[PDB]
Amino acid sequence: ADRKLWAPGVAAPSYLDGSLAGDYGWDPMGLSSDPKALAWYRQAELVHSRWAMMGVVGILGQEILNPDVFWYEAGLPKNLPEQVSGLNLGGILAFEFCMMHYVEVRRWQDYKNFGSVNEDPVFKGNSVPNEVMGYPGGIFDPFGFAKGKDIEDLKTKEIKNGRLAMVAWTGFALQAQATGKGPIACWKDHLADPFVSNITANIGTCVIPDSVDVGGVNIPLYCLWPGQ
Amino acid sequence: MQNLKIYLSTAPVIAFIWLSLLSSLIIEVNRFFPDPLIFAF
Amino acid sequence: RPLWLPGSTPPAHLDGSMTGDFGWDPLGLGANPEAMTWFREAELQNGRWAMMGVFGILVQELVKPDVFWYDAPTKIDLPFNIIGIVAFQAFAMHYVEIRRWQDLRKPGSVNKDPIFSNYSLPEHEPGYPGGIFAPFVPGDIEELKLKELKNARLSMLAFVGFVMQAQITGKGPIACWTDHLADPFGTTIFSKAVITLGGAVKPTCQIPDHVAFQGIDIPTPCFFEGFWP
Amino acid sequence: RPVWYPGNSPPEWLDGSLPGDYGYDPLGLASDPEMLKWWVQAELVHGRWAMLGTVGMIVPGVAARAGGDFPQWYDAGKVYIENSSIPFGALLMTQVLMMGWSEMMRYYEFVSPGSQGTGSFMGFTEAFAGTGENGYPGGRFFDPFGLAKGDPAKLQEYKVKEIKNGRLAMFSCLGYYAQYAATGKGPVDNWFDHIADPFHNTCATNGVSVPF
Ligand code: CLA
Ligand SMILES: CC(/C=C/C=C(C)/C=C/[C@@]12O[C@]1(C)C[C@@H](O)CC2(C)C)=C\C=C\C=C(C)\C=C\C=C(C)\C=C\[C@@]12O[C@]1(C)C[C@@H](O)CC2(C)C
Ligand SMILES: CC(/C=C/C=C(C)/C=C/[C@@]12O[C@]1(C)C[C@@H](O)CC2(C)C)=C\C=C\C=C(C)\C=C\C=C(C)\C=C\[C@@]12O[C@]1(C)C[C@@H](O)CC2(C)C
Ligand SMILES: CC(/C=C/C=C(C)/C=C/[C@@]12O[C@]1(C)C[C@@H](O)CC2(C)C)=C\C=C\C=C(C)\C=C\C=C(C)\C=C\[C@@]12O[C@]1(C)C[C@@H](O)CC2(C)C
Ligand SMILES: CC1=CCCC(C)(C)[C@H]1/C=C/C(C)=C/C=C/C(C)=C/C=C/C=C(C)/C=C/C=C(C)/C=C/C1=C(C)CCCC1(C)C
Repeated sequence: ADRKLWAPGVAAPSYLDGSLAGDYGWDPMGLSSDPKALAWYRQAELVHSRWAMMGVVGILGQEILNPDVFWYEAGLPKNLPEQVSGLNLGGILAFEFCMMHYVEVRRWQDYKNFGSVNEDPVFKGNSVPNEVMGYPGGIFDPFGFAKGKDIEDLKTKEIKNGRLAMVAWTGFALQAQATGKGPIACWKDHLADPFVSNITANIGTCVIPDSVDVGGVNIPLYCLWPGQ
Repeated sequence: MQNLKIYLSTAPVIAFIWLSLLSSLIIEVNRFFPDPLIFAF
Repeated sequence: RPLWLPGSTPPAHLDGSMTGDFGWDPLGLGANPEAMTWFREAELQNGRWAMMGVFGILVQELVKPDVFWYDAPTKIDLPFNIIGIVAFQAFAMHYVEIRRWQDLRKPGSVNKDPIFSNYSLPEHEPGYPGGIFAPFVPGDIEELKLKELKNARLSMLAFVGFVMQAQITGKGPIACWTDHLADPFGTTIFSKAVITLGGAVKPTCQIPDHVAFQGIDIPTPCFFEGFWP
Repeated sequence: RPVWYPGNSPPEWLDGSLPGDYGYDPLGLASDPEMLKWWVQAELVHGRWAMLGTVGMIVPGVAARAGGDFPQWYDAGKVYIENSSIPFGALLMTQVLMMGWSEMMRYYEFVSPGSQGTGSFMGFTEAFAGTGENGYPGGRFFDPFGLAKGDPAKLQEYKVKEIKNGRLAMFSCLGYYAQYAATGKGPVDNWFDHIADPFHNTCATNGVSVPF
């Protein structure tokens, strides 16, 4: 049934019912269709929503709990903590790749076919339970709720919080880019003197260096819009 | 392409094309081997 | 059945047949029954030389004296020339092999011992000569046959490591073994090169060209340095 | 079928089965059924020389970043006969001798597919016999890995890749020529020049393509 559609008068597209989680029946590009695309796009919307939700919290956690270290940088082996700083990022990235390349390929193949390998290799006596394409959690949910009680309602809260992040996190990347300020910092500026702290100012300046090199002349930074 | 060939096979076409192959050739033979009065070379 | 990719969908022409078939054909070379039989020998041949080869280098270094393997000079020295050996190498392997190669193409005709007759065996499997070649038979089953590939297919894959590692790292196989466990986050040749937009670093080959052997050039360059990371 | 310039229909004569047939004949040069099979080979040949030409241009270029002293594809002709050791005439006339043999052999299998592998060229029956399609010889020599022998459904799927990779190699190899005549520098040099300062290295800034 119509929950509430995004614009007041609109026709929900045919393929859009509201069977999925946060459906408002908004696909004006008509891009999702022939649901083999929908399944694919849904996966991205999830995966993006999740990394954003972790991202947004991780950025607030950085700046609040580490007042220095302007967030948008954080990468180069200066801001790094004491135990690190001398782990040679080229060896740090090495440690990451083989870890993510497995898990992601592990997830991708479980999109191709479905219910195919949800089971542990190695010990191979055990598996994650049934789902629909991207809701695992025998292990991935240890605490067992969102099983018997309302499930899709928690799914609904998952997207609506996720979509908020993807936009919010995007705000981070463009704010920190033009201002040169962490999220809670540029917020503090606004509350101080809004009329002159507004986006009206400090546009036309990306205020970012174009080199930012570590072990060489490396890593060109192309900003976003060509503000000088 | 069927009918474009048959037209290119008309009498005046070949008469033009094939003389312009002699004419060109006989012109360029005189470019590299100029002034040939007698066959002496 | 178990597959190289646990969720995969093995190609049509390859199902559960050959010893140790996990369903790996990006290019589909096995769809031809004649040629796949040929390729079936090569996998054993390349495997069975590499296995005996990779075990060579390792023993050649750790228990043995330590010179990572570019060496003509040895402590078995050079007992009979070189061109002496290569002379005998050709005729040796020539008989050894054009003999076995014929049991591939026209099977069974070779089983007889050429001088007298102890023969060999029935015709068996073209790439698994029984009898005198396999007296001991440690495992009793073709489980051991599948057990042979999975070793070799690793060793061949392992051998390429020895080349490339000994290209730029300029050290033997087990030298860089211990060198990694000491400060692991260094020396991945992941760290050691980048090539991002803009910046490109590559480690230079630690082995030179023109190695002097008995007054002979022997250019021996590195393997496609320009495309290294 | 996904034709080029969507919304039209293919020229009525070719809708047929050809690898990589998008219905593009805007001057209608396939209108002669006898001639079409001659163009289908013509493309296949160019597509195959393209794909070899492109790599032959890029690799010596890409090799030059690390050093290793090669020339660019242009003025690699001189550099060889600069150092010479064999005359230019002997080389170009060994071309025409050996090369002309293949082509004039490749031709009479197109004319009459039966011959060329009947025999009596040093034996070699069935290696040259040809597999029956226009530009695909198949066989022992031209096809050492025995591919295009097993599953045909996989084969027809290569024949599409070969063209589509060929049509791109041609259209790129038109770029190597044209962007040499303007910027006067190697293909990978340009691939770095535009990846370094994209803004002032673009096409309008070569001063040739956009005259004033
Ligand atoms: C929707 C329509 C629209 C459009 C098309 C634009 C377009 C533009 N706005 Mg704009 N704007 C809009 C709506 C719009 N705005 C609205 C609704 C607002 C809210 C009030 C603003 C508020 C606004 C501000 C506050 C500013 C702009 C600026 C700009 C320009 C930035 C271009 C740029 O970064 O070039 C990159 C390069 C330049 C602009 C350089 C031009 C200077 C000389 C003549 C050229 C030589 C410099 C060189 C080429 C650049 C690199 C070197 C550098 C180190 C200087 C661009 C022309 C900015 C501006 O003036 O330019 C940044 C600026 O400060 N706008
Ligand atoms: C905004 C966004 C997507 C917006 C997409 C939109 C609007 C698409 C809309 C449409 O398609 C629909 C809906 C319907 C169509 O009919 C119409 C259109 C219009 C086509 C994605 C952002 C997605 C953003 C994401 C996923 C961000 C993830 C960020 C992460 C993981 C950050 C990590 C770090 O911050 C930490 C954690 C620590 C730091 O120190 C270091 C780093 C590494 C930088
Ligand atoms: C790695 C290797 C092959 C890897 C091949 C792969 C992954 C192929 C995959 C595919 O084909 C399939 C599966 C299916 C297709 O759909 C897809 C492709 C991609 C086509 C061969 C190495 C094979 C390696 C071989 C044959 C080496 C033999 C020789 C040795 C070991 C001798 C060594 C010595 O002589 C020295 C060097 C010095 C002396 O001092 C000591 C001694 C050590 C002993
Ligand atoms: C073969 C080819 C390139 C071959 C490259 C070679 C050999 C490499 C040579 C080199 O390595 C050497 C020798 C020496 C090196 O040191 C240097 C070089 C010189 C580089 C390009 C073909 C290049 C061919 C190209 C680009 C053709 C484009 C044609 C188009 C678009 C035609 C379209 C139409 O015909 C249709 C399709 C249908 C009609 O109805 C409509 C129209 C429009 C008529
Ligand atoms: C969200 C966002 C908005 C603004 C920008 C952008 C639009 C691009 C987008 C950014 C997306 C992201 C996350 C991009 C990722 C960027 C980065 C920095 C990726 C990683 C870069 C650096 C890496 C791996 C490692 C570098 C270290 C190198 C080489 C070498 C170090 C070393 C030295 C110096 C020499 C020898 C020894 C050794 C160890 C090799």
